[PDB]
Amino acid sequence: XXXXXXXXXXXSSPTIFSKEEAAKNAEEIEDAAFTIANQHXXXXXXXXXXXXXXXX
Amino acid sequence: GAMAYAAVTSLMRTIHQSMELTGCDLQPFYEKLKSLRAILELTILEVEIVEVAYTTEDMVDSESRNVFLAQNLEERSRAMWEIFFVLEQALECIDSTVKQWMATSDS
Repeated sequence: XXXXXXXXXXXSSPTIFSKEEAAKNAEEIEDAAFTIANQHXXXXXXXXXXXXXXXX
Repeated sequence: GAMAYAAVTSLMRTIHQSMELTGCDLQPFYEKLKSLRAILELTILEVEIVEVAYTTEDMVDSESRNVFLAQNLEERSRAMWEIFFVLEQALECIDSTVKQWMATSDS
């Protein structure tokens, strides 16, 4: 459920790449994953939490 | 700029097809894309935009197919989420590349 998404997110880079709740959630975990990768499993499950928190 | 224009146009069209099929609210992505394309109207950057856009197209097509095949609420939501996430990632990349494109367009 949220665990699955946590595992997909769990899966340094300059070459990387009801409805409103889902969209917003996705947007947030996106932006976070992107800041972390932009620093170029750490803070992966950490990212889903705030994202889940922000959209609910 | 022609390759990028064509690719972004195709992505816009793909997003609308996904909207028609899934009912998802993807119009903000569409508008942001249209606006960025408007800005475009360096070859390395164009390669970046083209491949990113086409890849995103493939993913949106695939996940929309997953929405069509959805047998339940979980499968449906996971697929929608996947569409949203890929479109935001793609838009971040294209926005970044287009801004760099502008910087290069100056000097």
